[PDB]
Amino acid sequence: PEVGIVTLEAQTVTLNTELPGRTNAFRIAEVRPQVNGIIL
Amino acid sequence: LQEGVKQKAILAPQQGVTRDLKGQATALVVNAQNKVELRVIKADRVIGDKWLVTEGLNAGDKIITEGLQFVQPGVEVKTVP
Amino acid sequence: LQEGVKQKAILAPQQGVTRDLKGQATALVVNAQNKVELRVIKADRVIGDKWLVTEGLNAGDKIITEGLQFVQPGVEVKTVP
Repeated sequence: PEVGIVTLEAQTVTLNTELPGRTNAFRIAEVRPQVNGIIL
Repeated sequence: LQEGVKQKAILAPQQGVTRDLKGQATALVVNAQNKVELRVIKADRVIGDKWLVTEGLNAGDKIITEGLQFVQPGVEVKTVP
Repeated sequence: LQEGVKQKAILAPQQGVTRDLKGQATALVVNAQNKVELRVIKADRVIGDKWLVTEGLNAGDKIITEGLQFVQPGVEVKTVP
């Protein structure tokens, strides 16, 4: 009985994570009329 | 996100680890007595093709990768890189 | 939930089980016809050195531990504790 073992050794690694996402307006508002009329 | 830097830990390749119950991590290694044992590892992250074992395998241990296709714990074997 | 009753379950030692494809649990036991069969067990947890088989081995069954180093399903053998 034989197997393919690998010698585990201490390595120096960095822990970084990537979070996917979409950009979005900080705040949004709509412009609307509140009286009837013609745009000058 | 910067999750800090780990001093020195073991990065056991996934080609030598399994997840029973779709969660619990179990590995198969050969002790100094040329005999295989069954230790439960705590690998959560995934770097490249290896898994960062937080607690389950210390520095030095030998992880059986090519040969687990047919074996069992409590038996002896040969070590071929 | 914790039900207050001596919960009994088969705890088959890992020294007599294997995990092919790094997941599937398969064991080798000897039927009443003194012949070895191949039944798939559903052991997920790991207590001490044994595995909690949820479904695959009932009470009474004989688990082959020392003798799998060279065998096959469909042959007869002797039962030595």
